[PDB]
Amino acid sequence: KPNAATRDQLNIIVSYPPTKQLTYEEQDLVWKFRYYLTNQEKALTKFLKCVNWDLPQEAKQALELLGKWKPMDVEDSLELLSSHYTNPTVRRYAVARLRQADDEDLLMYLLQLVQALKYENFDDIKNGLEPEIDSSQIITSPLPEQDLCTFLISRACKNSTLANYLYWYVIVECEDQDTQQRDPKTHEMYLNVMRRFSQALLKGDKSVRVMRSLLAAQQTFVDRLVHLMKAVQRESGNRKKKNERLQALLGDNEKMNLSDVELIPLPLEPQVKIRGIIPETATLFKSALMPAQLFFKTEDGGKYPVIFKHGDDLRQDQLILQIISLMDKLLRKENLDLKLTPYKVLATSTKHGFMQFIQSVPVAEVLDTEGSIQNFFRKYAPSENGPNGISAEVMDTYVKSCAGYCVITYILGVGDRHLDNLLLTKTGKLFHIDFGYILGRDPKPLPPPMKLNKEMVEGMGGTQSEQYQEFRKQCYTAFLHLRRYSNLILNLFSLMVDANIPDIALEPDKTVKKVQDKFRLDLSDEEAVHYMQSLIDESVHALFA
Ligand SMILES: CC(C)[C@@H]1CNC(=O)c2cc(-c3ccnc(NC(=O)C4CC4)c3)nn21
Ligand code: NA
Ligand code: NA
Ligand code: NA
Repeated sequence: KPNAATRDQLNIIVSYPPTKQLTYEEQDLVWKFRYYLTNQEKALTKFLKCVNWDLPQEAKQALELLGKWKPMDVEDSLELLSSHYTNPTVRRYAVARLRQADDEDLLMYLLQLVQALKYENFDDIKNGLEPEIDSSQIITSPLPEQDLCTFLISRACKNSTLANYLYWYVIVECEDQDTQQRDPKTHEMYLNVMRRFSQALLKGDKSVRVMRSLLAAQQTFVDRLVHLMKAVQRESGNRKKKNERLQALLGDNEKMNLSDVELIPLPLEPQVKIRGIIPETATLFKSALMPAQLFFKTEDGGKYPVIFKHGDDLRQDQLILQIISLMDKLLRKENLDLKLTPYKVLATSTKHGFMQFIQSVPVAEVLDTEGSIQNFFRKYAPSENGPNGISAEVMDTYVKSCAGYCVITYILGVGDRHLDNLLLTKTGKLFHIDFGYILGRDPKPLPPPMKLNKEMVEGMGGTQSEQYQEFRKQCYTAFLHLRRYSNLILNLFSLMVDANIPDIALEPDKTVKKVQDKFRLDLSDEEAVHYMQSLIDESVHALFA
């Protein structure tokens, strides 16, 4: 029905990011050719955005069109679960489309889906109970029935990994005392989700009932570890005495039940089943907050070191590591493995939680003990035939992880980057830790948008090396890949705006735009490549000037 000119304009509208507000003219255009648009699954979110849900005649027709639309993709369904959708039929449609995801993808979204329960009908949850262009770089830069609660519990009953995270994510929401004080009905809702969850597990078959007892075992274990950390952190004396107390309490299994337990899924990574904590290798970090390093004995004879923080809110780190995990999985789906280190983070309360400990050396220590990253690589991965006398595999891994983290920390606006938050493995993996400053916040004024340093660049042989050329190519390639998933990434951030995460809570209404602006969606792919190269070029020039 539309001509080539309106079809061109409709294509622009359907192309918009999920964040873009349609003008009155665009809404009218979308609504007029709604029947024409039923063929385009990507047009459905735009159409639903044109509906005045508070006008009954309009809602009725929008729901008829909803039933006739080419079904929308999983990633678009996340937009229908935000606070901007109340219509029960729309929200059920979202779950029906979300349900086509496999559990691997669902797990990538689950932190946000647990936030989205805030936007569901709280009575239904309760009732279920039983109560620009650089010419010289053109040629060198070629282009490459159920509601949400019922649904999540249903999938969790069938998948112990999903059940693990659903349990702990909900526990943390229940313990959020800001939510308790300021939004008591939301606190009640999360309690009811947990009661619904427990009730469903108790009704299941033999292994589903065992899942309930394993979550209880984990909760009890974590409670004991918290009791231990309180005892250690209040112990009289100095650090020697505190470490001795830490190890003595861990060694007293009859008292504390932390060093010799029947196999329990590790909350941090429930695929890993643990036999207890090794008493003799546990110590406190020197940090004044006294987190502990703890080595878990695993089912298969391994050791899994963690950081257990007590007295500290891990939720911002948890979100950032969950998003880095997602970005890594999206890049890998595009067959780009940049050797990233999305270490696990799991809050077990609003004031304690786990991080996966990655063996590595802080770059500041690399420099102080070996003088440079290349000297470090030459010491631990020598290769006579390799670049600068370093193993080609290690250098490749370094260039790739450098590019991946440059692009990812740029998108996430990570600040407070110093050489003790940058870690390096002897296999060449560079990675970032400690995400207390995100979305453009920095402890110093005028943080640069791009977080590079001379040491990284010298590590890849300087700006004229082959490795540096490959670094730049990996940067703009990862950038183009992540732009292609900007709808999904932005939809997930939109679900976090009411989370009590410090750097989001500061300006919830501006949070998603802080991320969107970094993708430069106003730029074509070709323009975006030159933008990213100007970013790197300007950053590196400043380092050496
Ligand atoms: C005092 C800490 C809690 C420190 C500060 N805040 C953090 O959030 C954090 C994350 C990590 C971390 C995560 C994964 N792996 C490592 N690995 C290493 O530290 C090896 C170099 C020795 C560190 N550390 N921190
Ligand atoms: Na299903
Ligand atoms: Na230990
Ligand atoms: Na895609």
